[PDB]
Amino acid sequence: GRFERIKKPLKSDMNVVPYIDVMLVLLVIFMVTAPMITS
Amino acid sequence: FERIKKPLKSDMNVVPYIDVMLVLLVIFMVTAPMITS
Amino acid sequence: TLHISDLILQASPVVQLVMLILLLASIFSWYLIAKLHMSYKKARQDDEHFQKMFWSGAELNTLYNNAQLNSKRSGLEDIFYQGLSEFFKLKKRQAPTSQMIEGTERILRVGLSRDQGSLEYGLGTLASIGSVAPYIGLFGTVWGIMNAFIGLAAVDQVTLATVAPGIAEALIATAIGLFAAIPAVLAFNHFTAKSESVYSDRALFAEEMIALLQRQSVG
Amino acid sequence: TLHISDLILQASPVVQLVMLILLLASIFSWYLIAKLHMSYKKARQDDEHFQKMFWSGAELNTLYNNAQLNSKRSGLEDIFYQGLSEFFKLKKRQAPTSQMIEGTERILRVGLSRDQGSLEYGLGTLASIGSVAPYIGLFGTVWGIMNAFIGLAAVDQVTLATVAPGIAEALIATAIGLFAAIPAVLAFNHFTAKSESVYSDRALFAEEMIALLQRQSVG
Amino acid sequence: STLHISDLILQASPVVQLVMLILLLASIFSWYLIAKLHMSYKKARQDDEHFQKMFWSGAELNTLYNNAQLNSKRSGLEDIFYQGLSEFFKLKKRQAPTSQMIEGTERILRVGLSRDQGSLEYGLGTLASIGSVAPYIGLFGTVWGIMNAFIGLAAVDQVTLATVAPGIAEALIATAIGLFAAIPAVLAFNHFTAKSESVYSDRALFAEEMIALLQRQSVG
Amino acid sequence: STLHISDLILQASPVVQLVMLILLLASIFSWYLIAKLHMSYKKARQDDEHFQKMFWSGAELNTLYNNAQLNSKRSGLEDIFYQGLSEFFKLKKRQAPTSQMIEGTERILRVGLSRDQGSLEYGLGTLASIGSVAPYIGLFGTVWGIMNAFIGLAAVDQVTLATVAPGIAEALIATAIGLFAAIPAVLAFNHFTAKSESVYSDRALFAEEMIALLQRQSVG
Amino acid sequence: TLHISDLILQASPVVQLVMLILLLASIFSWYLIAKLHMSYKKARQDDEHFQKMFWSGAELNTLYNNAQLNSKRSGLEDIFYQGLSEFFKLKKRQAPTSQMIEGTERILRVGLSRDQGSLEYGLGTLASIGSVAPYIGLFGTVWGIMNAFIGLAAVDQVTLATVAPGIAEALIATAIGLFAAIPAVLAFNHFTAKSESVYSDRALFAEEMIALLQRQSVG
Repeated sequence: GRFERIKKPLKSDMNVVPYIDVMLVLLVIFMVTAPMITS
Repeated sequence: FERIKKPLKSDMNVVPYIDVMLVLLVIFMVTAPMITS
Repeated sequence: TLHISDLILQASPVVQLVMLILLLASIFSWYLIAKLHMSYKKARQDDEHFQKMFWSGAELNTLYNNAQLNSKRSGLEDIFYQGLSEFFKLKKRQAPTSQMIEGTERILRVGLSRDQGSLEYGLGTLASIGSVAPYIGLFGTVWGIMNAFIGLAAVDQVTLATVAPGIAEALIATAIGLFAAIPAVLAFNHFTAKSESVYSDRALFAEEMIALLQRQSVG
Repeated sequence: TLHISDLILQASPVVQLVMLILLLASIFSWYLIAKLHMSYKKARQDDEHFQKMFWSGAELNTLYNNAQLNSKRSGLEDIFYQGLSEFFKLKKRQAPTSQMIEGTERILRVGLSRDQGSLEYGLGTLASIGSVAPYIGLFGTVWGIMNAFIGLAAVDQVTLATVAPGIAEALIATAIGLFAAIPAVLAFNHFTAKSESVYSDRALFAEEMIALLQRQSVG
Repeated sequence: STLHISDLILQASPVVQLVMLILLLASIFSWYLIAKLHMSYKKARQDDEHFQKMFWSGAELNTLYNNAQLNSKRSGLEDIFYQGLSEFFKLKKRQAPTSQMIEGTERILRVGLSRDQGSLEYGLGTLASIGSVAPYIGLFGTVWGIMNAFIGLAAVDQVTLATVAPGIAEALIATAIGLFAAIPAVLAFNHFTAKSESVYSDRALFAEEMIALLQRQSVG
Repeated sequence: STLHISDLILQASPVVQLVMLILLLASIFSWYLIAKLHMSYKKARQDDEHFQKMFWSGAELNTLYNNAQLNSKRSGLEDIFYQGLSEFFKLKKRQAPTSQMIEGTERILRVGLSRDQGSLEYGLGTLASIGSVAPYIGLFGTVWGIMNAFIGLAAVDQVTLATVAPGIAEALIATAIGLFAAIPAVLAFNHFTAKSESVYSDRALFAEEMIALLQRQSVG
Repeated sequence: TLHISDLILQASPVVQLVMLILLLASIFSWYLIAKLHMSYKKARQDDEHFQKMFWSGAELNTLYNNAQLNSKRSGLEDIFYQGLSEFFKLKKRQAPTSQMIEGTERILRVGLSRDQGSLEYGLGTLASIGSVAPYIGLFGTVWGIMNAFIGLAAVDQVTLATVAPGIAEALIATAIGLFAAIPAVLAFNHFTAKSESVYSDRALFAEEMIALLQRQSVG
């Protein structure tokens, strides 16, 4: 309570869930299911 | 000078959104060769 | 001609156990939300009542007597009474005002920590449920799909009519997991925000109380 | 425009409830972003105005009197007026200089904390929205795939029409989830950063004020 | 399906097999830590309540100091008490005023509390790391499994369930083992950090009441 | 790379073109600000170490104050020293006890140090915003591109994959450019906030050693 | 007939550059883990050796002379030496005990901050690698899917065999991405925990130092 580190306090960010790889996954699903269902 | 607010130690995890999406990808890639018109 | 109940009643034992755990977790979470909401409403009402009673301009000693005569005091009344009672405990003895102010600060911090700990009863429980419900549901989904595929992998050429409704039973695991995780996450965020607000208000009142005590005590 | 407006209707009632909640959440989040942006801009303008007024070299009691005449004062002109007020409330008394400065410290800290808490009105709501919306979007997608598989398990010859609306529900649910979840998290992060900047500026100004008061008090 | 999941583990890809091996070792390590920390915290709670009742029985401080001398197996508040008031004696053998007397005593209490609490939360950071990362190792496993499934699909000219089955099997088993090794770690970490905070709060309150009692004895 | 990327970037949907243009401008702005703030940090570090060596070079303190007087372009820690010790002498001219003098000097050093630290990391928040916003705006661009590609065949023609593939190929440029403009931003943000932490820690430790020297010389 | 290294060599240059960067990042992360592990092991060993020597019962001035004669003074020994150098410098001139203890406390805090900052050398680099490597893997995945679509836009009739090698490249990109983030996140977490433990141990030793110095000073 008296000998704490001398440093600038660090602030965390609310982690955002990555939708980019979600969209890649949807494109993969489309690519794998389209040729069978369209013909 | 200090702002008056207490930090909380318990933290929550990110939703397994990618895990569920890869499960759905597995389901679709296994179901695809089963459908025939 | 398939119902969600028809999926729930028959399934593999493992995914059924998973769905049962998720339902119990959801019920427990709702119970905790109701109880903690009632507690926070009571705490806020008592807090506002004490603020209006304190800054009304009444004598500080008369507020101490009002605290003495009250027995059901829990919130700002109770911590205020502990602080002031310990302060007069050192007025009836002889000691410099500086360390009395430090002791009043110490007892106010102890009181705030005690009441906040007793106030946020099961907030960590909501944190844990909201953090692990989707994982348990996804494990149920994985186990259901595994059981479906291992049961139907060598029986001739399987048709969609033979594999679809086991995939449905697998999926409902993570569906129930997310349904039992939405209230937990919502209530955790909302209630930790309310907890921060209440604690900030209490700390500001504690600082103003020390200000008033110091100003009247130096003379 | 009309095609999506068609496919959102004739959906399963649960997924329709999902899109309704996410659209209302998105609208509420955008309203909060606009209001918080306006509030922070006004706070910055008042901050800089009071900065240039105070460091102009004017006499201190003149600034206190101008704080007295103003009734719609807010921000630093309030917090200033508060802290220096206690200083005068200690200067009418024969309190020592160190205790005087400590009391002014405490009143300035209380004022800063209270006003900054009153500045971030609905930021916690943005946090809750940005933390919950992905969960609801995933729940909608899972339920859409559920309904697709239930429809598939009872038609035998699986056409495109028997699997179309489940997949359509899943993509619409996940799209609305992304659309209502990303501007909440981004605005939360940006506005927390801006709030920290404002608080740092205010704290530095309050300390400079303490420095000037101490240097004037020592004589 | 306990008869066939073992076989699904055997002819999997070597790298994904290494993934499940790491996850099983992580799960065993986490369960070991949970058991050991639960036993330690139960013992700490029992000793805490025992010394609380043995102090507030109504005995006198010198007698409990002698008890703290003779109990060589002392731990917890015993040792905390054994240290703190000891320093008090070490500033009463020399003439000293009560102010820095209590200052030094409370300093020793704070050092003892911090040391014992650090010794109490032994490996819950490892539980935090496991519960935070094992989902990502499972993610790596499932990505590699789907990758192998697509490689096998590319090699074969005609699409068949017999071609895509083993890669999806590897992916699903990797994800399942990741979740099974992640969930208990998170539950244990939350429970045990809450109980650790409870223990620390109780110890801090005891230290404050201890310094208060020493002050009231010193004035008396 | 390949001329196919040139073909895809020289023609696209107009709002997709706008998104690529804004991401390219964001990337250029981020690179410019990284270069400028790197130069600023390097200059600040060099001046800091030079004055640290000059201060601990055994020189008499008032001589250093007079050097601060005769310097015309003082900056960084030099101005910090100057503000702190000038306010110290200003409280020494008026009759003040030593404790208040040290407290005032400490407060002016802390205010000045926070001021200079804020003035140092000028565009760090811009890197934070770019690294947080770029990939999601690129994702929005690519989603609008895929939706436009599908609606362009809402008149059904045929929604076969071989026909809609170029419409997604054009669309993925948005998210590719978003990630390309986001990686430099996040990398520089992390490295530069680490450097900022280092600089702030060094300044604070020098300020504490300054207070130690002033307190030591005060008692005589 | 499609080995993994065959698709590594049979690759578009952009994704190949991505895997090259990620492999170099993984090697660099492993090097930093090894170096920081050696540094922490040496620091812990020196700490425990000095604690055991200091609490052995040797006279304080003797141990101070041993520290001054030693020219290495790695870690906490240098902390002892700086603290007692300040204490003896303040004791040489007439000074109250309180001021001596306060100065020694401030120099010990400066020493601990400096040495602990010097101990955690490359931890920020592991943070950056563990936070950014998955995004580079994501960029590789996006480029792989792009190239798969470009290749698809040429073949007369699309099958699964004409799209599998593209998706395989896009997936091995993010597989390598995830492979370069596990050693980084694990090491960062474990090593910041160890850093906190070491700093807490040093601070507790410094407090015991202050206790001993005050006890000898009071007499």
